[PDB]
Amino acid sequence: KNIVFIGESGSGKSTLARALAKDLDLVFLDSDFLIEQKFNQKASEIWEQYGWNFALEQEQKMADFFSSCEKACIATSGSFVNVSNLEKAGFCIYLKADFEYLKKRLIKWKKHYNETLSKYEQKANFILNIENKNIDELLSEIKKVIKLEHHHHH
Amino acid sequence: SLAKNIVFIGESGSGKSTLARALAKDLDLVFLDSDFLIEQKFNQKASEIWEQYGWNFALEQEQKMADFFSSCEKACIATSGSFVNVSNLEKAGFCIYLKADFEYLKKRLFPLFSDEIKWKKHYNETLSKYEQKANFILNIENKNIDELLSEIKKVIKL
Ligand SMILES: [Cl-]
Repeated sequence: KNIVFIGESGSGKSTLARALAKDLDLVFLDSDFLIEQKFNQKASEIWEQYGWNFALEQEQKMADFFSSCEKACIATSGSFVNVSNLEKAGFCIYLKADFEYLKKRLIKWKKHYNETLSKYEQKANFILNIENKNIDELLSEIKKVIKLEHHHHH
Repeated sequence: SLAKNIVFIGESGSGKSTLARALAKDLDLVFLDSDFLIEQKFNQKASEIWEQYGWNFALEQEQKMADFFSSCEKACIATSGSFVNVSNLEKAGFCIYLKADFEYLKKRLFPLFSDEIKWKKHYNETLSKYEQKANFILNIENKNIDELLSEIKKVIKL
């Protein structure tokens, strides 16, 4: 019983998760924030100091942590998609947009983006096309989807 | 055991945030700081929330945070100064009470005589609650972080 936002950098996961957490009265968890608070260091500095393997392990620990808790609204990192069984974090909302759209709101990245699109679509409980929508439109659509979930029945 | 988390409890000034973060790094656990989590949710200092919503809403937010701690696992948790008043706080995990006397905490910082008696009274009362709920009681007075981490690590192992 978590709401879990997944998608690529630039998709607005942090902004949406926070607002929704406040509206639905849930615990707001931001993956990058939690990692940075633990290490007292920016995420990129963590990656550079400890190596990609350590960094990925931290991402996995965050994913496992998300799968353990309840009543949270979670913004996941750009690495979440690659962890083991990421759909177990809760009800997943994929914030979908094309590469050019995401790029403007922020190479190897394109490679990552191309190969990861299918994983997001598979893990999503709900796919939300975010292009050209303001925050209130997005929140409205998400709140409807959550109400539909909690209507069946519960 | 079946304790899911390490939970630091005690008054403000007892060093819960610093020790929980340090231990989280050393034992490779998730670091959760109650006040940080509340502030990132409302984008407001935890104090300003007391003023905008009811004191009852604030206690409700503190209770929801406690529920959350009781739900998760493999975290190292710095609880707030209100945590001791929540219900079923033992469900949060292995509780470590960071103990210090009033005089000491006053150093690690109520302009009126009356306000200080009130504060001391409050302190005295919560003292028995902390020592009640603690799985390990750690006096922090005049001890540096490496000494505190060493004592905690030993206790965890046992
Ligand atoms: Cl503190």
